[PDB]
Amino acid sequence: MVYSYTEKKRIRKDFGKRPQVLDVPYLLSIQLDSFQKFIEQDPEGQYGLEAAFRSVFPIQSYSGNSELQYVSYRLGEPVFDVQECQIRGVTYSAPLRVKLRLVIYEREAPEGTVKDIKEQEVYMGEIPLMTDNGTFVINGTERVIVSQLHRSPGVFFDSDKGKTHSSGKVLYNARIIPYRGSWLDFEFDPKDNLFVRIDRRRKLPATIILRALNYTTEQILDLFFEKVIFEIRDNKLQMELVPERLRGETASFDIEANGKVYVEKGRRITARHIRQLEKDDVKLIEVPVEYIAGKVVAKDYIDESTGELICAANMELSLDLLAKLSQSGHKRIETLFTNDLDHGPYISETLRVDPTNDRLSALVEIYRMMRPGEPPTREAAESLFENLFFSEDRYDLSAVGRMKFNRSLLREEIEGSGILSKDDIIDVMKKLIDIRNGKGEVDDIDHLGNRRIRSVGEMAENQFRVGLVRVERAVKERLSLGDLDTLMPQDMINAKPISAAVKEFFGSSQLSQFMDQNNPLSEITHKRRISALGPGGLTRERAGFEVRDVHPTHYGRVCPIETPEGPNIGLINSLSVYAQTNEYGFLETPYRKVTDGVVTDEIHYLSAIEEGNYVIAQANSNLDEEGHFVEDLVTCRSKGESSLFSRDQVDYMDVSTQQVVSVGASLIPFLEHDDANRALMGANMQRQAVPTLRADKPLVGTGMERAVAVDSGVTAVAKRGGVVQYVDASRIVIKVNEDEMYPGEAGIDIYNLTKYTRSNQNTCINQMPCVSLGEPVERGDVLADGPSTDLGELALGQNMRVAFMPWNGYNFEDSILVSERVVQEDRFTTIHIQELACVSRDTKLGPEEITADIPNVGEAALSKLDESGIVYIGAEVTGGDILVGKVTPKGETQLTPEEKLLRAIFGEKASDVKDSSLRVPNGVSGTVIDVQVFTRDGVEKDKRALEIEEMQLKQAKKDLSEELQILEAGLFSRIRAVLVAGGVEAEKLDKLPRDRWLELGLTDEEKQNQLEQLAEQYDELKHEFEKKLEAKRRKITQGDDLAPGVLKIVKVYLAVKRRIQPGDKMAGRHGNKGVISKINPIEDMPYDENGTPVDIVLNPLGVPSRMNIGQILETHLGMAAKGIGDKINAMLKQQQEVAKLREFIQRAYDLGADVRQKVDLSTFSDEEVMRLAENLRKGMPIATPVFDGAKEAEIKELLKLGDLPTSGQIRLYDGRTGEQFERPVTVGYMYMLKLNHLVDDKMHARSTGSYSLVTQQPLGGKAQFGGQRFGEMEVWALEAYGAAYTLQEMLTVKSDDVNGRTKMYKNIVDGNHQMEPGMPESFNVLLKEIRSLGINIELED
Amino acid sequence: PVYQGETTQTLQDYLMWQVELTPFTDTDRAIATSIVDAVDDTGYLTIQIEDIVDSIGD
Amino acid sequence: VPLDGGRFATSDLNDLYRRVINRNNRLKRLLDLAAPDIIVRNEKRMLQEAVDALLDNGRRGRAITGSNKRPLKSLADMIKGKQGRFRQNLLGKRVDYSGRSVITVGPYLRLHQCGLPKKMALELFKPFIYGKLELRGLATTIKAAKKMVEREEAVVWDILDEVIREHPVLLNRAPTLHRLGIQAFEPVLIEGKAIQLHPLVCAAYNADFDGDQMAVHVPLTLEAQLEARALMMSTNNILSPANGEPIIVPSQDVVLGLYYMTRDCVNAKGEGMVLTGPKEAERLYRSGLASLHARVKVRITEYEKDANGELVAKTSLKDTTVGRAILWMIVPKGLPYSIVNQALGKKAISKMLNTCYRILGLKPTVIFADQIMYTGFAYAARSGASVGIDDMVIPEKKHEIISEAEAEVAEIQEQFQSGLVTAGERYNKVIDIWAAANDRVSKAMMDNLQTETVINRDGQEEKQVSFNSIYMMADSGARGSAAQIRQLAGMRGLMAKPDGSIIETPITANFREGLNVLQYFISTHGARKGLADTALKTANSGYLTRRLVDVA
Amino acid sequence: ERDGLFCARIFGPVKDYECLCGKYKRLKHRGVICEKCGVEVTQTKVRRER
Repeated sequence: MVYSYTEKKRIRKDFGKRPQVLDVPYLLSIQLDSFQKFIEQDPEGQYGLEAAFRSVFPIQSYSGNSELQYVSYRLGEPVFDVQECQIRGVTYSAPLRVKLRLVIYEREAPEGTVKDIKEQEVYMGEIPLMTDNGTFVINGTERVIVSQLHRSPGVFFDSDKGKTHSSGKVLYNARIIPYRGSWLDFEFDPKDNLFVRIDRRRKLPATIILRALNYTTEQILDLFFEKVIFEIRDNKLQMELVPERLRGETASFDIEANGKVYVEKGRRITARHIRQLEKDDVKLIEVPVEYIAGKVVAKDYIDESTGELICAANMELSLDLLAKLSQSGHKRIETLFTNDLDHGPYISETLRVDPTNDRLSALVEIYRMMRPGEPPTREAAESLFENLFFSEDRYDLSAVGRMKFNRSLLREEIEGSGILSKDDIIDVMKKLIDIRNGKGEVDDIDHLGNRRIRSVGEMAENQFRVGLVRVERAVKERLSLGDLDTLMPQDMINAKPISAAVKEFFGSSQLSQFMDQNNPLSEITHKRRISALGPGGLTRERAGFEVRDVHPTHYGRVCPIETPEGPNIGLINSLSVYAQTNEYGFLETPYRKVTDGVVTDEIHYLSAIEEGNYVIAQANSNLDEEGHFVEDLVTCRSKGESSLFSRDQVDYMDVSTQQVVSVGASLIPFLEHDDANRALMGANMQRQAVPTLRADKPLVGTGMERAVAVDSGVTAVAKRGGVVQYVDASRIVIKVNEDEMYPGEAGIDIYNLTKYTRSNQNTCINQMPCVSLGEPVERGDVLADGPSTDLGELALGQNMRVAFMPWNGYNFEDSILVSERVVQEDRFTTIHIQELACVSRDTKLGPEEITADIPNVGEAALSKLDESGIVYIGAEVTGGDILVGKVTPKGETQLTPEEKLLRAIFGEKASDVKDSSLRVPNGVSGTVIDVQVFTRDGVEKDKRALEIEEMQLKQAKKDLSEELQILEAGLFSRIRAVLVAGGVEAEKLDKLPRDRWLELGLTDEEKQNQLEQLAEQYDELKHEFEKKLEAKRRKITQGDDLAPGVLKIVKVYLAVKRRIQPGDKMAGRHGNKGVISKINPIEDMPYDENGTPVDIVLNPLGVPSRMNIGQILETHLGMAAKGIGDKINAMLKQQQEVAKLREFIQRAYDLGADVRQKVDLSTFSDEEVMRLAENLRKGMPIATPVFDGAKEAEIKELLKLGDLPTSGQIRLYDGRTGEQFERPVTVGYMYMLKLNHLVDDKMHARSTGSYSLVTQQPLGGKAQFGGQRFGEMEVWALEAYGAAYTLQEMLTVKSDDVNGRTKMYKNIVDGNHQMEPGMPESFNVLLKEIRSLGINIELED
Repeated sequence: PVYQGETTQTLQDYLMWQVELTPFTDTDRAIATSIVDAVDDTGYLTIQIEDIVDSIGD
Repeated sequence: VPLDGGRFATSDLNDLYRRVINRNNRLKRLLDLAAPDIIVRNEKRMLQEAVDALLDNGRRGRAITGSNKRPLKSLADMIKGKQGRFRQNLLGKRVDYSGRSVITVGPYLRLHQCGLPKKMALELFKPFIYGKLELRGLATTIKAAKKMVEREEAVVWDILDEVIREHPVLLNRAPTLHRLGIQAFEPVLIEGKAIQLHPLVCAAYNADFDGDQMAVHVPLTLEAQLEARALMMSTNNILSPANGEPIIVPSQDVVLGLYYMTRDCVNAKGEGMVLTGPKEAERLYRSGLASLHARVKVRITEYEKDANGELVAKTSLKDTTVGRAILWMIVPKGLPYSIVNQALGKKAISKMLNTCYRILGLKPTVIFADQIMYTGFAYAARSGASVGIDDMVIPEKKHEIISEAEAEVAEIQEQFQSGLVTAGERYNKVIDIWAAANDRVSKAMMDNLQTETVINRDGQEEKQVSFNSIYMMADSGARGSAAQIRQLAGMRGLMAKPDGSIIETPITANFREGLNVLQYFISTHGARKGLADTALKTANSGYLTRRLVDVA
Repeated sequence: ERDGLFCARIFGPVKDYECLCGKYKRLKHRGVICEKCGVEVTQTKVRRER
């Protein structure tokens, strides 16, 4: 039945034509699921922090009899919590301490240890801990490190079709990229020449790398080429014949198979003769002599008597050699096949181009080629070649490369070494040659099986390993020099490089960026994005075009909808709602198991490759009562191409209809009724939904809005939900029941709300409570509602009554007409808490003290300041006024009489300081919420900090008091329960506890003992609380750690408030965007017989050109919901009976097909029905799935239910003339979302400001006063007009010329309106820059 | 790079700025700069008035 | 590069300088001590390399910085490339009088006006207001005028209105391919923070009213104002400089209004009667006649220019409708009556304005254009066109056509499995069959979305043109086309998205019903390809324009 | 610093009409070279033209 009593207030009418089997996951366990293994203690050193130590920590000195052993590590407790780290401005990290061991061995004795120093733990830097949901705290901010998509390490075979020489050929190449080390490639030439290009170097020669591995010429010839048979005795030339290999088009002559000739000379080839020759036993048959000239020798042969160098390897045989190989005695000279069809001579064709033939002369050529400046000395030629990609310390693949290597070569074993071997390259080249010949298929680049996502879990590990391998060198160099000496373990292990690397990775990187706090959806979308940019993958952003495209394997692993429309389109992707990371790093997707025609409730997570082997059905297929199919031929996918199959060949089936949809694109109603472009742009604009004052519920509904809101990590939940006792605007206490609590605790939980706290985009983060007083709350229920939330669900915008009609050309193309009743009703009003801050910057001449009595300033302007010089919180600071007075101590002079006289005249002003306070930026206004102040510990100041100090302390004082308060009662209660029938009265003990009157003859036995026992406990508690808060005080007044010069800062938080205006840009979920055009009064708006004028007017010209029937359906559903809500409101206002209301609600809920059941009067106690009806009296919310929403018939039925025209259109009147429109116009309440780009945040103009020192040009960006670049596209427009004079006045006079702009200003102020060209400064700068070289240039006459 | 060293005013250029706007003749403008350039930034002028007459060269 | 104060962090331009300086100093100091030949040779080689890298660090230099591996800025890279001195000395420098405000719409303006916010003013025409206050005596000095402007009193707004009375201004948009991207306008003060814009000139700037940032430049000198008034003024360039055709032609809303106000019916309210001609407007605001009343006789005065361009009047009592009769008053005298007695689509008013500019002149053409825009906005507001779920209807024979097509595909695949048809032949035959089915569905859609509105009469059936909003906004030419409407009722088609490969089974759904997940997923590839192509073609077009302009 | 980059005695002075020395710090002396430090007191604008 129904549950979640908190959600049971406003029940959403979901349709759900398809049932649900798999519950929606946490939807935000990717960053935290991968970062957890980085700190969790693993039983074996496989992954995480153990894999960073067990890998390269046990380093050994250079024969110094020293060893470094690792026992275990531990992470200390953080100094501050998540709250204080963002307030103060310090990072949130935990200290790392590890116990090491220094094993020293005595010389001249094997395995002889004298002592060990494994009794001290060393601290190696602080690792940045992770917050409750995926986020991190760095320098008071909140950053996110997006996971990066990388091709899995392994062997890849590219094609490069029609891009070699424009001749129509292809060069099948091969590449092998490891996880850490150097690369290796095998390129192919149109002239059948192989390359050994390494690390994108020059084109290397033929396969000499195999010759450098002790493999001689004959070994490679026997390996890559096979010798079938050869025999010659007394000029017989008899050889065995194989039908599969020795074939071709025709035969020259002399073809007899044991007597009777099967294939005559000069006859066509027949398969029947080949079959008859293969069936019958055929021995070695005679062959002509002309075939000897064509075939090439395989191995090296020499004469028996003479041992000269005749008959070398890789040399075609000739007739002149025949005699000289006939008398030598070589009867068996093995040869090659040399078949252009299958077994090509490509290997032999490249061996003849090798400059060297011996391994020694071969291994020295690659050394001078990889390194430009290096002489062959027989010293590094072997070591560098062995340490390049054959050493463990310089080459590794983390077993992922090994798995992909074993999988691409049809190997069964999955375990191997990180380094490469000879047989590995042998098999790689063999498969490459086979693919070139036509054995095998070309691998796919953009296939997801080859791609994998890397989160912080396997990136912070790499960063820590890189930071530790640097200190490893210092440890090695220190253990060698001065080893025989007793020292501390922390002798040379300084965690400077490790800390620097961790800081460079987390703080400022290419993947670590500020999160989008515009809305709860923005952050949950940004945490689930996937990018291909960063330190790896492709080369740059201008990489290719076929990579940034959708693939058939992108069905249920990424989102093809959510993607930007900028220069990085396609590269950015979004994870699906059911996507999940694999153990190796791949992407998996769930599917139900379908056996013997029935569907089993069990699910399996298939990967990208495994999905290609089975047959996967669709979620939109009908299902019988017994799990059977209605239609025999169901649409299913087999190998990418979907088609109809029988009910017996189906293997798997999808889970839901939103499996191909992400977390943000699933919040679009009627997605299938929208174009792929409009839905895309609507989901993109949905990320930037700016919140408002009161979030309005999405009456239309799209699905798991409650789930998205509760998983976005923006609201507060109630863990161990019991009973609520005290509610407040910033504090909520909850008394947990006896069942859901453990002993040793008071049994209360406290939640401190977050009220008006800044975000990464100056968006206020406010929270609101939900329970009033003494309401039972279950576990996991939402207690507090944050920004853009309403009763636990997500609400990005507001419901608004729209009407698609032209209105005096104000909605001409895409402008949205807005009534005046929308500004009056405080709708779409946003708060903006921007906050600047003035430093101290203590000099060396004096300490500029922030005072409250500066010079050159009236008393009226200093009437807003404090006694210590700091703007009172609550003041309505506007324009440009003093915010934080601060005078810099200027170096005072000496005697100079005038000063002496002047000084006496006034005092403490003349020759004292140089006024320079904060001053609110020219263009900022609004009340100042609160001011924070950080001071360097040890400085005798704390003027206004004391006030703040008390406040903070006070809050904590009561915070831990309540818990203790309750404890006290129990103690007395126990004493009062122990004093029962012990000669004690009621009022006597009530008047004053006093430890039960010091056990005044309660029982004269255990009574006193109990009392004593209780006394101790009571006293213990007192001391406990004392020290409990004792530490708290210390931390609060522990001081702040700033920089060097800075003395004491004081950040002030301003707080504006904007209503809407004709320059604001709003949009919807469907993609229909636009700016306002006019704010017309209420009366001008259209209306009808009843009234209620529309608030928003839209343009219907977009619907035909842009397929957005989804918004029409949304409008109709909103109209029906509002009609039902108005009927309910009327029934509540007429004070009707509860039975009629309950019947009406049940009838409005139970309408539709057998898709969902919901009935009242079975769980509600006649009191929750009125509560439910009060929450939706302004309209009840609906819910329609992504690809399983309501149908037109159901919408028309819901419209007819609400006592209104079934069509949806209605005859509207005119609010200006007063007549009626002949054509009916569609009305309803749709959902609108406010955007971030406004007009009061970008509009700026100027005429004269400050210009740069270079070429004397103004600024371009939004500085105090900046201009706009006048590009070439603008002057090209002017040259075709005749604006030569305008161009002349815009190029020099008002841009570059220094005296020119001043003279122009003078002439305009005087009223002359003339121009003097002169000469710009940019040309002079150019001449000065050209004269800096050996080039002469000067102006002549 | 960063050769955008924004410039400023402060009673030397600002003082000179006003000079142009007002109607001062060639002989007067010339003289104006002499006295507007002897104005110490701290507060008042440096040299005496008679100095200024001698540094006109008349 | 003045930093916080701790380290200056110079612009890495004097670093090469100090390197060369100290290298030459140590070389000259070593030369005086008679060093060995090898040492002095290596030192002079290092000096040569340092001097060669100082001029340019892009030839065997590979210079790095102290912070990261960034190339050191030489004296040759700051004079070339995209960012450099030759792109800061040419038209690449920022200019004052910026603008930068969101563009909105305005139906009360004319062809040579623009809504300028009062807040954007008082900062642009600042030296002008200063001079005005100085001449009016209300400003004794310059500091006084500056103080009065800073306080923003009542008098400075009147002074600004007086100054900006007849001072031309010019507008510019960031993407400006053709010369029409920069025009001039007469600024008009409007309360607000957004810049209004004429609906007809919008097509000139190629905007869609999703307002981006704009630019507003102010001519200071007299000759610049003269050039902006005589050459850059919008009332001077009406035709396109590429083909000599008018571009100020009305847009969707005006087209829709003019098409709705010009439409004949069968049995209207009070048809048949004879009208004077200027009386049709009276019965429009009352109930004695409909705008769509056909078979109505009303005389009109047609002026011709036969005798040496002299206006000769002629009356013939032509039969027309109430709407066309009312529109005729807007039509000037120098035009015949056979230009408005029609359907009046998009091309109709275009060629009407073309003929008007050809015959009657520029000023009367501009007058006719603004009046046409006014009356089109008015009739489009009075009409009340809306799009609903009932405004589109799926053909009833569509399911039968789909069943026949799938039966034909089944027969084709059966013949293929029998061994008579190969793979490629069967594939092409299935493609052709699906194309024929799509064509037949598209043809049957027009049977219901066109001339399918029967009205009761003496014959009970007349089969006049339909009055569906989807069809009236399409056929007129306002917005959309028949191919886009086809996807609304019929089938989308084959949609060969992946690498152009056609799929055997095409999408048989429409944007009104509920599409399948797989069909939407397949269709998504085409949009991803299209968006990428549109994002990529812009750079190529810009490079082509740059090269062509630089060459010619 | 003396005889270096941005130094005195070349590239114009660091101020309007005064050398780094500290004499002739006014318009009274315009085209004379100070004996203490040989820095011209011509103008500050001349620094970008030397």
